[PDB]
Amino acid sequence: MLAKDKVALLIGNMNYREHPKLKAPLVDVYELTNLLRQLDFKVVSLLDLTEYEMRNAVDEFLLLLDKGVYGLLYYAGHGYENFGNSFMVPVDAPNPYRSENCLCVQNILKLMQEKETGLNVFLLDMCRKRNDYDDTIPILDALKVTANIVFGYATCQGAEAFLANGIFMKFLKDRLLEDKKITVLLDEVAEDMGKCHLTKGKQALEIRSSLSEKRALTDPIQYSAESLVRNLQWAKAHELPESMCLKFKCGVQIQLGFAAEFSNVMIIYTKIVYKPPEIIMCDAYVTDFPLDLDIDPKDANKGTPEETGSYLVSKDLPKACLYTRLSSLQKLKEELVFTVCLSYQYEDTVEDKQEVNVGKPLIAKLDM
Amino acid sequence: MLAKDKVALLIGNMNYREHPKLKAPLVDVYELTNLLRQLDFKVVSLLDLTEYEMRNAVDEFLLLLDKGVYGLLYYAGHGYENFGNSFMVPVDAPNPYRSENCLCVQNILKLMQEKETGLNVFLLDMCRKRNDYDDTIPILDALKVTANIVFGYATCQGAEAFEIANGIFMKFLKDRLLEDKKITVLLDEVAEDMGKCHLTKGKQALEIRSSLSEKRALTDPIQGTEYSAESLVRNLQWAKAHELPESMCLKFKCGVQIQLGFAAEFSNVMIIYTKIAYVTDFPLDLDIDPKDANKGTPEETGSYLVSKDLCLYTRLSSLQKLKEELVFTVCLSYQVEDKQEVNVGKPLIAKLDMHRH
Ligand SMILES: FC(F)(F)c1nccc(N[C@H]2CC[C@@H](Nc3ccnc(C(F)(F)F)n3)CC2)n1
Repeated sequence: MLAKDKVALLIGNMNYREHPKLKAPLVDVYELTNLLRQLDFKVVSLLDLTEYEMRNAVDEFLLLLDKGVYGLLYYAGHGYENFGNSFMVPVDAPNPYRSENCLCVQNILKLMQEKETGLNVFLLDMCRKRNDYDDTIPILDALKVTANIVFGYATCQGAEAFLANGIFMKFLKDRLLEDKKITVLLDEVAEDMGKCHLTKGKQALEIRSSLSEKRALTDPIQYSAESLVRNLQWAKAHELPESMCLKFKCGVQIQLGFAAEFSNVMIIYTKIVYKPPEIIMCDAYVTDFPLDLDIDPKDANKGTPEETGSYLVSKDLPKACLYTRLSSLQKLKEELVFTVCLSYQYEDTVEDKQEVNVGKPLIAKLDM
Repeated sequence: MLAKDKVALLIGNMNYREHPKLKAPLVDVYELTNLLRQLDFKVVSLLDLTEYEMRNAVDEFLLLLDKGVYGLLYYAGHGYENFGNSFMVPVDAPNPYRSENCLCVQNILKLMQEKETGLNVFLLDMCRKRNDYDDTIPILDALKVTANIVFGYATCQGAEAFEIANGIFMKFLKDRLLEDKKITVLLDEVAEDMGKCHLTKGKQALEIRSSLSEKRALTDPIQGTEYSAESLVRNLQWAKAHELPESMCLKFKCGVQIQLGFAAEFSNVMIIYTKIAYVTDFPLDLDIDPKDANKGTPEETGSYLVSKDLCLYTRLSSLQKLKEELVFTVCLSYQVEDKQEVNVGKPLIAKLDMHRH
């Protein structure tokens, strides 16, 4: 079979303000992004989205899916299942949450079908228990027999989905690259989960499929004018700032470098590249970040990138630096302008600062 | 993989009292029964059941299940799907009907999991639209994670499972059911067959819902004899399920000799045939309309069976309502009128006394 394009939206919610925090979405969204990139998928990987951001990511994602396009949606975070319907809980959801606060996966499904997609895959890596607080039970004028929808739930209905992978991604990542029909592939991952001593009687993956064709994530991509609008927009979506050298008044030169962690998460690192022998104590640190980004000023300027909450370990980046993680690039509405500070001793410590403008990095370039 | 046993309950509802009548269940239940028998399944195939009869049949099927047993439910008839749950509408359901009139499939599955079954297959050949008269919101008891459940729906959710001869689902299922493939994989190839065929592509699509985590197939061999006070009950109940009356010869005072024969069509359906003479005075619970009895051909009784497979033929299709022994009269008119009463016990599913539940 042929695919017009292969596009994926991966959402990983961990830092909830009113609900317990999660760990697995960080490793699983990162690892799934890499495997999907290997399968020639254009992937958008988003961490910690509010209801507003989640709705805008799903809506803009639909305004990319076209006739014959293979679309994949992966969600990892707090979730619930009420009367057949699945809901994904945003990080800003109140306590308790109701369906108006969350996104119904069945609503996403029907809107994808109105784009005539060639394959719709939904991987829901979440708990499927009932939400006692949901007064409404939505009845959709459900279905359109497109015979191309595959759902892979991490667990069964009324059960739980338990720097390490979650149970679903642990088994899924070992086979995702195989050249088999996605239903056959998901069924083999279920057999793998079954063989695991840990899952027996607790977690089992459930597959709901109406796929009537041999369609796989390994299908080659077949070009249209409308495809070039999403191809150009996707090229602009992951541009990273170039590493810049900053020369200070005292002779100290600093390298300021950038790494992509997710489509909305960036690592900023500072390194002292030249130090005049006359200077003994020398520290460089970043401050004055846009308030939109809501960066914790203490989870900045860490000796290792793990301390910032990053997936990337010390040996994954240029080494012997100071790391700062900006995990909310979707909230940036202006240009990324901040201050680089230099403190140095030769009795009084000496300070000097330089302002740096690095434009709108990664998903911020997509003016939303 | 190995199975303790392979047990199937097939229900085909067509003669609805207050709803449109159906046609396909007769041919589809008959042919699915024969396929599952080739795979060594103990099959109980029943047609036209009331709410009371379907609950009784489900309790009789559940007594045939034990730990590691492959259980299969196939239903063809009127059905509906509300709030994630599938309901099977019995032939005596009123118009309109509610959940308390029907049998919920998930309730049956929950009972099968209490039996520690090794495989649970549900092949639901019915429409999946909402019943707008059922205001009932499921409780519901969150099912155990047994990782051995396979649903095979004839259509997608909110769509109709219209019929055209076999029904669409059984037509595609018949070509594949005998293969040594994992049931989820086998069902998935059937879905591809329906999508490949020109006159079904776009109009009807199979839906497969599955949590099976082991390579279990309807072709798996059955393990050796289990020696317990539970296997002795289960087998001595199955040995009485399909007993057919022995062919008898009746001699009359005028010298005439008539052969009385019997044939099984379903677990609750038996044809009676007389060769040189008409049969009458059947038990009232059987509801045998004399206008349908004593036909020159079995096709005139409404039987699946034709002249070639087997005189005067009488179709007894409600054997599950037989609460006492089957006593009837063989009348003989000649040129004047003589009669002889015949007792043939409780044939087929009648010997199981399902009314016990
Ligand atoms: F969530 C949020 F950050 F708040 C947010 N706010 C506003 C929009 C928005 N859009 C999301 C992320 C960007 C995506 N843009 C493209 C473009 C081309 N091809 C692809 C694909 F990779 F999917 F094929 N994606 C579309 C979905 N997200």
